[PDB]
Amino acid sequence: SGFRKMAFPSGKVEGCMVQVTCGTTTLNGLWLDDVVYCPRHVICTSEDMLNPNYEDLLIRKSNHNFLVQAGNVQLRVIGHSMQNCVLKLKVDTANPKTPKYKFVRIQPGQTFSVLACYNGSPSGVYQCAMRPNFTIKGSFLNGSCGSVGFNIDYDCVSFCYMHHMELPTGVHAGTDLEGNFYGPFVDRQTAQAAGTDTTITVNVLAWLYAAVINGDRWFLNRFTTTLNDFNLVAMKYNYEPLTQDHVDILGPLSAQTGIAVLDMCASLKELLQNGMNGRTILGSALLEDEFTPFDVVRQCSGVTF
Amino acid sequence: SGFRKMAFPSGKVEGCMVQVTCGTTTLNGLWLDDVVYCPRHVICTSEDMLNPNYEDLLIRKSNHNFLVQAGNVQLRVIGHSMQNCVLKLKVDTANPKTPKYKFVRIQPGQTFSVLACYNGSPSGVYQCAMRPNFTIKGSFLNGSCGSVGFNIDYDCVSFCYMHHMELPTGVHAGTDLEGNFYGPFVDRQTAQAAGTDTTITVNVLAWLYAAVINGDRWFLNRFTTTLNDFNLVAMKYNYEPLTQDHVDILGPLSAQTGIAVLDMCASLKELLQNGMNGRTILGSALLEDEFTPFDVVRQCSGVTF
Ligand SMILES: O=C(N[C@@H](C(=O)Nc1cncc2ccccc12)c1cccc(Cl)c1)[C@@H]1CC[C@H](C(=O)N2CCCC2)O1
Ligand SMILES: [Cl-]
Repeated sequence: SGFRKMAFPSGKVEGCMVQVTCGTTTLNGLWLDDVVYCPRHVICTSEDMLNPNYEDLLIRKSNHNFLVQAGNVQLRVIGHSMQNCVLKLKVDTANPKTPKYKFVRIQPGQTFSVLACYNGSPSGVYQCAMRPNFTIKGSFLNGSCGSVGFNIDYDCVSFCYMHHMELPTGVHAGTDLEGNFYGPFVDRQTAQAAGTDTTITVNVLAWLYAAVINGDRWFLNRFTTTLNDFNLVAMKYNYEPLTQDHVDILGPLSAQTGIAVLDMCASLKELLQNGMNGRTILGSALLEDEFTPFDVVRQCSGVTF
Repeated sequence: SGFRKMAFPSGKVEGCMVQVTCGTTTLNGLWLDDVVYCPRHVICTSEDMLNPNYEDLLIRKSNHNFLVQAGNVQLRVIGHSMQNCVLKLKVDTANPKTPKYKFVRIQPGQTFSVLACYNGSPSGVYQCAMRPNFTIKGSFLNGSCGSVGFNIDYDCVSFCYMHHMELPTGVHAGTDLEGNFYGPFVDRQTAQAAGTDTTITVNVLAWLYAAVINGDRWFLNRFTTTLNDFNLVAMKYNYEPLTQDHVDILGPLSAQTGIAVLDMCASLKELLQNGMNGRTILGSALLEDEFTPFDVVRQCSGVTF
């Protein structure tokens, strides 16, 4: 019993964090095999930030300009290349702590663990979700650039995010491990803003099924809804449309609890209309959207209370 | 910017988790140097858990009855002893991954990271607080017994909790690493209940200072209060008394934000008497009490490990 926002154990990722210094800029790198991956903006000047020409800045750099530190050991850079917004530094030593890994690009609504680092030193781990507007609501300060997002399903680490910047609203933007940004963002200090954010409907439904599994049913009602009527209502509360894919994905939780997806959609419609009335669901007074259907099945029991 | 429930990096603790099997019972052990620590109830079956005389049950066991597995390697048990509610299994191999560590007993209100494990395999890390009623609101399933709670100070791991059981309300009970329970609990199947819980006042105040630091000031007012008048109000809402020690501990956050501790108490008083009025603080519609004043300073400063 119980339901917590749970992050993956960070040990396999801690053994990969290094510090990357270029001139006066220091940030974090991810050392996998003989390559260190970091944001390419590590080569920028405090002037260059508005309209940097990264190809022009990189051609002027030599291997010995990049200082890479793994703990108290200096790694030797023997090559460098740029792939989209990520810099790849070839080093002379393969990381002996390299876990089994994959690089995965995630879709909005997906969750992951963030190992927040400063100066190549891990300081904390938290769980978060890729928002529908492609931003993440993280907890990052100056020097956190290069910190990574990951999932550890079985013994393989799937790297899905690398932190690049903070937007004026306090939210964060970054890339996958191939250097492609999530969202319409660029690694430039030009006026950029996060689009209007919405609630991840499929995740709120999964969380309502987690509450039922943990023995709470106060919010259920005798009603059902069509998918179209549910979406007409959901849109008015800034909720993402629920697709037939989402309904299919909620199938296992629906079979376990005995509550049809469209009957759970009717409870959600009623919750959005009535509020909570001084009550909580899984210790929360708001509808939680940062637990996917997969997270609920992984964390919750296979037997409903 | 951002404020997340953040756990310590779990790597130093993951290298200590082992699986302990005794008869038909499997649970988690903590391997430090040549000793494996685990709940003593591992020596109890479904009949032995009703009225357990642990010395009588232990005297009947031999070293080869305890199966200890570290990854895919079987450790050899060469001795066994009991200290309070924890079993200490002497093994033939010192753990080469043993970090610098201390065993510490924490007080209610203090926070720690939990590395939840099943079959000696870490599955998740979350942050939580020792409630004033000595329970923890964790997330645990069958097989989680022996999972540990910890904090990190520089490079030293301070082990403060070992999971033993779940109470009928879904909350959890356990011991320090010397086998002394937190709270009036015993390790056996019998009628046990968590006492009435209270809110950790010093932690709510720290979280209000974290909200101010992150740009959330709607709840501030021009008013102040005496500690005596605040404690009368707090007692009416099931809030723990605020002592002069708590006021002294909030000193740094008070100096940084420019809001006196008793000035912040007048805000908390108005929030208790009038509510949030449809508004949120740090993305929450409830007053959050699982961040200590130290956690706030650490997360809003970037301390690394
Ligand atoms: O804000 C800065 N850097 C980036 C950034 O956004 N970093 C941060 C990330 N997360 C949380 C943060 C919280 C508070 C302050 C910063 C945070 C940034 C800005 C613009 C574009 C990009 Cl791609 C990256 C400052 C100012 C320029 C300096 C910097 O990155 N330099 C590169 C080389 C010459 C100096 O550091
Ligand atoms: Cl995905």
